Amino acid sequence: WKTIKGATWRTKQC
Amino acid sequence: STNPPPPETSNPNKPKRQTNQLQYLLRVVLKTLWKHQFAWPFQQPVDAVKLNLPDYYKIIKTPMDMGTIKKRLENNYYWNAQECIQDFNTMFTNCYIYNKPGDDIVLMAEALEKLFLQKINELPTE
Amino acid sequence: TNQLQYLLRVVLKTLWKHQFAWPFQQPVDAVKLNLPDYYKIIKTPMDMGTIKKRLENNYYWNAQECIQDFNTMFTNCYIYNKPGDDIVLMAEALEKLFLQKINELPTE
Repeated sequence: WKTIKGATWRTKQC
Repeated sequence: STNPPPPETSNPNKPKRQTNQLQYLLRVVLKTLWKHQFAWPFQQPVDAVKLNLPDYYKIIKTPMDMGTIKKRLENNYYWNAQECIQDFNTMFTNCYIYNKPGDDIVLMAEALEKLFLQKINELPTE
Repeated sequence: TNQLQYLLRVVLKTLWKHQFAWPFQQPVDAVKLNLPDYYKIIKTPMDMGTIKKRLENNYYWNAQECIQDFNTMFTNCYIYNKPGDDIVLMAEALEKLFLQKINELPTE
């Protein structure tokens, strides 16, 4: 899971 | 939740060209990256369906892959080496932006980018 | 002027729609975003939301003063964040598209 300045999403790792 | 159409590899309105540097990018730079052991996740557009990533194309709006870059070089799509190099950087930066700095896909992309910068430093003069 | 409207109706509007524009559309709330020492380091915060409101209220003396705020917005991201970071790469993508809009700036 990655978070940038208030936006989160699922990465390839997860 | 589908995958968007792949990036274009031809355009009649775009001026085609073929220089000494672009020939080097196809037969030397892209050749060694394509044969690398870590190249397989980057040879095709990101398949967000198979990867179960519904958020990839919600974040990345300008995708790029080696398969697109390779087909663009084969069709004389670019006008100069700078345009092609930017597609490579787009492919790298999209991976660094979407994934965490320690993920395997990032460690694989960083290995390809370092080999990329080694061959670019030996780019011939026009 | 004609350049201050081109920066607002074209430049600021084409950057606002960019894929990586959302971190820069509003001022940085270091308390909410959990960014320690941000205001200790960034002494002149800037964002496209403030630039947009200044172009609409005729705040800038000329176009170069508005461009100074864009550079300030990019430089603040290059100062506070490590090179190669995700947020920096997003800022470099906006600066590149921004510089292309400046090359096509109309004459005074």
